[PDB]
Amino acid sequence: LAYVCEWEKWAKSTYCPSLPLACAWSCRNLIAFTTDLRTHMIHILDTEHPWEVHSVSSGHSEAITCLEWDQSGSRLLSADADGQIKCWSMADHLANSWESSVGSQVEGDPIVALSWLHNGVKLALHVEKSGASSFGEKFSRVKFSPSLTLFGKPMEGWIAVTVSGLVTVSLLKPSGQVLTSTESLCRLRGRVALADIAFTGGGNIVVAAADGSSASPVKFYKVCVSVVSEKCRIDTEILPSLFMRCTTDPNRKDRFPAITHLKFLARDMSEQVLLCATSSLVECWSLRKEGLPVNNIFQQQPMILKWRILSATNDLDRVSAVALPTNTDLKVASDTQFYPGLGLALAFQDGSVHMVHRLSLQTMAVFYSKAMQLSWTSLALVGIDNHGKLSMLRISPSLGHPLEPKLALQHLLFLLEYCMVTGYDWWDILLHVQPGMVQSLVERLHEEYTRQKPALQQVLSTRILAMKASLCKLSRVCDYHTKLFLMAITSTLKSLLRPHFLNTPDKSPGDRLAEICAKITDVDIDKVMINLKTEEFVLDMNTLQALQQLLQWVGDFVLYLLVSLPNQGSPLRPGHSFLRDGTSLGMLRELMVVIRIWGLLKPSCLPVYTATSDDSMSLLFRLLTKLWICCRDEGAASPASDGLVSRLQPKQPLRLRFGRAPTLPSSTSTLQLDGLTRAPGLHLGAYPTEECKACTRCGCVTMLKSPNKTTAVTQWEQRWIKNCLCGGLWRRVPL
Amino acid sequence: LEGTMNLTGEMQPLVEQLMMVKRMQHIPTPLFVLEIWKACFVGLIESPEGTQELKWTAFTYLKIPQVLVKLKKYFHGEKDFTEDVNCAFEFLLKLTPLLDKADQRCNCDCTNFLLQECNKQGLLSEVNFASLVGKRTADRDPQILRAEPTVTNILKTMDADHSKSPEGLLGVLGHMLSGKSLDLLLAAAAATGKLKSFARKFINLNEFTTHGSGESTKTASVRALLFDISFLMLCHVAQTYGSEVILSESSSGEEVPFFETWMQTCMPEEGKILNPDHPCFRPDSTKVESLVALLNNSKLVQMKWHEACLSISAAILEILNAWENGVLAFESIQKITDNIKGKVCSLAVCAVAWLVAHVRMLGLDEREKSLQMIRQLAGPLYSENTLQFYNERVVIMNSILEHMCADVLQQTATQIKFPSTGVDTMPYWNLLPPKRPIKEVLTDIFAKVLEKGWVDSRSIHILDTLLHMGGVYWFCNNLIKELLKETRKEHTLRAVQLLYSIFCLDMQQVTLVLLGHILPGLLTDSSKWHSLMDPPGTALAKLAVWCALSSYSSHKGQASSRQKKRHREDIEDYNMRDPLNRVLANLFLLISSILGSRTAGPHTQFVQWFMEECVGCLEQDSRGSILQFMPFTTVSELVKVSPKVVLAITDLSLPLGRQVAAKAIA
Amino acid sequence: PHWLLGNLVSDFVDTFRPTARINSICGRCSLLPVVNWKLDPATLRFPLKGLLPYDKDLFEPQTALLRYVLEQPYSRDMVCNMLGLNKQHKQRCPVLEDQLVDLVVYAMERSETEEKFDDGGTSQLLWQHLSSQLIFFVLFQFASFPHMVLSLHQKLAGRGLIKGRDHLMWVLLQFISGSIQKNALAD
Amino acid sequence: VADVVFVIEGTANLGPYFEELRKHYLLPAIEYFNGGPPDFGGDYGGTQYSLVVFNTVDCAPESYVQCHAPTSSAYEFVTWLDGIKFMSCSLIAEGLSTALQLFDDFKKMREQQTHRVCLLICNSPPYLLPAVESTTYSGCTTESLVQKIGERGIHFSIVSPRKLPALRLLFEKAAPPALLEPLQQPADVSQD
Repeated sequence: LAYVCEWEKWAKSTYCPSLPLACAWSCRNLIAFTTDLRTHMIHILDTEHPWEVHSVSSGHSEAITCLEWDQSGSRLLSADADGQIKCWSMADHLANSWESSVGSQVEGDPIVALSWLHNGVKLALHVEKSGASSFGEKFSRVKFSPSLTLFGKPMEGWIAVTVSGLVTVSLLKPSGQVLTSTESLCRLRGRVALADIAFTGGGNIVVAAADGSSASPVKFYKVCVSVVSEKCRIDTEILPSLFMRCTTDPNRKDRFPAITHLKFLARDMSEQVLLCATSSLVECWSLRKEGLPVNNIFQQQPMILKWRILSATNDLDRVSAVALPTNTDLKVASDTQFYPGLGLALAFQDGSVHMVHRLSLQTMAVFYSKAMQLSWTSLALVGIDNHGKLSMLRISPSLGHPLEPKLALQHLLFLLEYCMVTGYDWWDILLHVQPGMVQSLVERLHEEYTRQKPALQQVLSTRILAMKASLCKLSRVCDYHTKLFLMAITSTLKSLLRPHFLNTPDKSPGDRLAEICAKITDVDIDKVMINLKTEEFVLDMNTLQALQQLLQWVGDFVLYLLVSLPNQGSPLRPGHSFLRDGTSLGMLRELMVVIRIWGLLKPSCLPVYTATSDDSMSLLFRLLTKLWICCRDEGAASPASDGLVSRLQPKQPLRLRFGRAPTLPSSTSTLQLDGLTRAPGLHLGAYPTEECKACTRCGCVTMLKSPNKTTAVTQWEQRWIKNCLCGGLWRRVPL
Repeated sequence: LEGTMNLTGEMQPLVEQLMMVKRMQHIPTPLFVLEIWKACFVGLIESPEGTQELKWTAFTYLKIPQVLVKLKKYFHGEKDFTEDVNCAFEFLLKLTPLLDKADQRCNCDCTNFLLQECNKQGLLSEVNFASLVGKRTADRDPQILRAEPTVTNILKTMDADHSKSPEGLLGVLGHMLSGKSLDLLLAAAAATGKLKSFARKFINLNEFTTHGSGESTKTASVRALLFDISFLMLCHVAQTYGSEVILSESSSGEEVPFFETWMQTCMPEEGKILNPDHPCFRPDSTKVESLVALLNNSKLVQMKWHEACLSISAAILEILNAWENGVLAFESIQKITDNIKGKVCSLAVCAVAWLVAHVRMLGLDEREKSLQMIRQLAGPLYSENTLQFYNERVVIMNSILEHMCADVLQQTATQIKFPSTGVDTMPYWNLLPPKRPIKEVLTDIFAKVLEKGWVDSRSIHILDTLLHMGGVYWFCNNLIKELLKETRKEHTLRAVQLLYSIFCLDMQQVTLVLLGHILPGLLTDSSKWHSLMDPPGTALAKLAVWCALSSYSSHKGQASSRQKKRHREDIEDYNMRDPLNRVLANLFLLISSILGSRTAGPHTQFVQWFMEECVGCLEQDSRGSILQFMPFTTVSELVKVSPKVVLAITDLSLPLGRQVAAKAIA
Repeated sequence: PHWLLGNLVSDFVDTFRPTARINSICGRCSLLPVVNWKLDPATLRFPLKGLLPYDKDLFEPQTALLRYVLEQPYSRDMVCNMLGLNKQHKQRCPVLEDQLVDLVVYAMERSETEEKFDDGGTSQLLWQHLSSQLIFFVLFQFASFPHMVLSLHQKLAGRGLIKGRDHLMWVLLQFISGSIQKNALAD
Repeated sequence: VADVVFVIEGTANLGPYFEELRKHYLLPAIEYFNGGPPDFGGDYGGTQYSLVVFNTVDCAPESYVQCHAPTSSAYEFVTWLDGIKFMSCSLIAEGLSTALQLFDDFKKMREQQTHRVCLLICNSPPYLLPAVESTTYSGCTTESLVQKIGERGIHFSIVSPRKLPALRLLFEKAAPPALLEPLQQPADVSQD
């Protein structure tokens, strides 16, 4: 439907029969792509406008299964258990850079990649209704036991089950890449064609699928990983066995299961699917507790487990990956909200795929037109489903058959608050309705955000700014989009320049005096500095670290903001930017005070931008304060200021960077991309005339160099190496 | 392989395979006969330990009807088995210590061999060849009821007069002479002419023993003992072979025998999770009440035997009342003596059914094992005067029959209660290490068979177990990986010579998979080219063409445990439309494309060796449809790259042959 | 061999294999009874004929013979005369270190079987001397200490040395209590 | 008996200033609780010590805790001390909750009293409004501080950089004698 890519110059190699394909990702960067193009490489792309793909060469053969653990970059690398997990973390996620953490198994066939790490989240959304949400009742947190937590922290591995035999996999590696692996074969023998139903409430792992449905005994290997001082003591507790219902039905006999997933709800959910020759029955088997009904013997121990049917279907079925990589439980009364709660997509090779809601398996919409795993909660498929070497396909991420605007806004803000709390990246941009649902949505969202923070605003501003910018970006509102990024950059600059203070003793937090300076005079900052403080504002004699290169940004931004005031008649609401809030203006004035102190201490101040200011900083500060006085606390704004800003010295430059991000406007119909050949529809140096460095780009706008060729400004580097303003997916781009 | 894995199927499948391997190899009749005799004599010596030798001897004396049919059909008018058989015997009688060890194993096989030699005189003229046997016996200068080869030879005629008396009050001595002595029925079955014939009438006896109603207590005991012995022998023959008797009972037509215990009770397959509800029919109507009354009475007067299938309902209502209700605690142990004792043999059915039930349920308390051990226990030494005439023999048969099943189960739990109490246990089992990777064929098995070049009859079971425990794809892939590390001509030759044999019993499926997967992957990749430049490449091509020509034959080749696990579906992801038919066309197309010039060093040499190996007599490849088939266009292309062109010269005698004729003229 | 030369060189070496066969003795099980030439390999390979002999029984390292020699007492001069000569300046830690490590591992494994019912039998009476003679031969063992670390690397798997660790500590004492003042503490 | 537990928090706030404090405070880390940094093993002798490391909340979608130091054998400690990576509310409360849990497990396991100490080294002067929201414990900064001061008599030393923010004046709230105030510029002391 949308974002349908294609391969440029690779084929299936007709004489070669076939190959298995499987890719799955919970977090962003949703590409694994084990494909049979003409032991093949692994493909990775971060679906936030990634189209150009980086396929790093695999190390093993046939690459059967993959399922990423969590947010942090980590691959799976199965099919004969060689060349396993690697974090990438080198310059960008453009270079995978396989590492040394691989397990070993002689001609094994591992078909699992697991070891859930931290506690699950519980989404009490049916009873939330966003009214008394306060981010507490809307997104709760259930208590979950972590697997073999020493002392504190749950060190995790990739406990898996080979298909060669049925033994185990091992080798959790905490803090030293120490292997410590083992093997114990689940009562000495067994063939398996299984998936793995990972974790129960406590610390345990269950899994079973062995031969075929015609005679299908499945022995639930209940292992425990409370290890040893370095000797994994995994056990082989055997739970009851279950069969496929297709047997006891005397109508047919062919079931022959191939896929048989059972999701992470390892207390009620077993979804073994029969892969019979034209049709393929699918059944979901419960894990219900029961007691044996001892009776009928004569007139005159509840602990026992059983598996009972829940529902079934009679049709074809080929490919299905997962239900929803979270949801709610019983007693949900939300009927109008058909949002992706308890649903599971599954593919057919004969025609189109089907969507199905779990726990009844009855039916959902069909959405006409290999590996189909949901991108997130929002219903976003992936289209490897084979008619050739076809690329991704997607569908409507909002599952609404009847149209309701207010409920749609509610679901969208729910998903946004979810991606905010959990920290995941958001791809609900494909879900939001036409711009009629754009501005009011983010307005109500940020209102509820600032309302019931109560102090979470201080820790969530850096994310809410980027979220708002990304929401208003989708139309027209691009001005409001650039304003948010320009506010975020200056806010993080202000919050990073203060703790840089290696100051002298003070009464209470000498860094706070720069903020308390609000009650000061308007003009002649030279008086304001003597008023507040002048001694404890010199931290390093090597001020030549950020004053000439980094502090030029604010020195030009103040001027660009002053020049943009008398040009409101421009064909744009703010022109370039408006910034009539006042708080940002106050932070700007504080930055001006501290930079004036810096320039007084050392001669490497911000430039006059040409020359000949008779004290350019003095005039700039006078104008800032004249604009700031009638902005502070609920007052009208601009007189003489409009005439003063009209006067331009022999100093004023223009043409500022203003880092913006291209969008992906696949509006409502279709798209046709390619593996390459992109389809047309930051100031710390970082930009010579022609690119001649690393140029490690980012997700939206950054495009910063990797080494930066500096001495003591590594604070920004360490701040930016990790995740970023919803652009933590740093990317390497050649010259 | 044909001896260990199977015993039936003697129309001419082994004959066809022997002929096929005879064409594409050194084919002297003396060497061929020495080879078959050496494979016949290397068995029965190192392979069997207990009751397996009684089957090895039946195989050695079934081998000679096979070679007789071969002489009658294969050879005709060219050394008609008068001279070559003698030359091979002299070629065999030279190796004396082998025959010495063979006689030493049976401890009486010298005279037994003397009789087996004159027994082979059905195909060898008694003019002077018997004098060669006399000279060989003279070479045995050194030199006890009877030797078991002689016993089998004598009892081979007992199959023709098995019962031959369909009348009431049958001779109980007919069963006494069989249940007490050795199991000559197994030898008669391995003779390929009794198994289907015996099992049919033997099960018809049980199906006919409905007896209506009987008013005589002695006659009731007679019927009970007869049905018990018959069912025990039938279930023992099943646990011995299985598919043979089951297919003989259900070859054609529709009947109603007691398929309950021969289809869903016990087998080398679980059939247990789906068992209890629909298959294990437990009707409480008019069946649970009588069963409970008989269990509580603690009475075969009223003759009515249909509760054997309904015993599972009684076992259901008993185990829960004994270990979950609480009202019955040890009364179950008392009622167990009412049935596990004489005048009954239905304990095997319930024991198997509830081993199946335990392998499906959790059984963490293991309360079912405490009852199973008491049931299988030989404690009751016929306290009740239950006239059966086989209080010890039938009990030993029942114990060793129950021990044949419930083997994998007792491994998933505490140690076995040792119910059999026999001379020797089952010789054939997994014998797989508890915690060891499956890639042990290259480590121990194959690296040994490459030197130990007689297939190691004990290791062939390990090969079959590994095959159906892993997967044919990785199986063949790892085998080829092990083969492509030889760097010696004779090594590779022996390797492929034994690989073609080890691929048997899975000819079609393994051949298709191996060829159409590896050979493209071997000829399409870049690292795969690096591995085929070796002389092993020629041996691999020879092995490929051998498997292709063998699988082209529409033989049955139904293996014992593979006829069921091969029930899958695949369109193969591309004369008529067939998997092997399509796989061969794909391979020919890849061959023609491998003549795709401008870059190749190995995989031109590989295809050149492959075509040269395909140049051979008795060839049925090069499908050759009159319309558009590429094989002859590919032949012309290869000729561009003299008798090789004459190979596919005149196949259909069509104008297609004119093309290759013209290209050969050039 | 090279791709240009196919079955030619292979068949040539095949037809010449019987010539090298005519120079073989037997499977070479064990020929070293005495403790006062035959079976003196230089480094894992004794033979001299430059032809193409049979399978690696002539190419593989003679490990069974070396083990059977080292297990017997007073075999130090025999192992010396087999390959060693003035090991003070000629033996730069050859594979005999790995052979000795394998011997010690096998000794620990044999002692793991209750050590002849808790040192009641004579298996420990042979263990003590088989290790004492090795320590006697141990003049350059901790030289290239990785030889010593290989013992721990191999004993890490299996972990069956819970009972035999005492004897390993015993032999470590028997070496160090005499080699403490000579070797530095770091090694 | 030298039962210490480090708490590193200035990994993301001030990267380069870590070496400036290490070159001066490495002696109390090892040279006080031992003879010096060597090449030795570790056991239940009680000399073992731990080190928990944390980062800011922006660079943390899923990864918060990395408390990885069961024993450290008195030498592997400084070995991985320079090996950790270097990347405003820095979540100091949830970072100290895990140290409190580690000390509780020590007291539960060290039965047969080793004058415990801990260094809540934080480069920035951060503050975590949410209590934990990531562990079994749920207590604000004040509650966690009074719990670590009252329950454990550990010397709650705060080795901050040469700065002197308002964090010290509030984090010196240890009511029992624990020496929470000192920011030692002069020669190293035993534990204060």
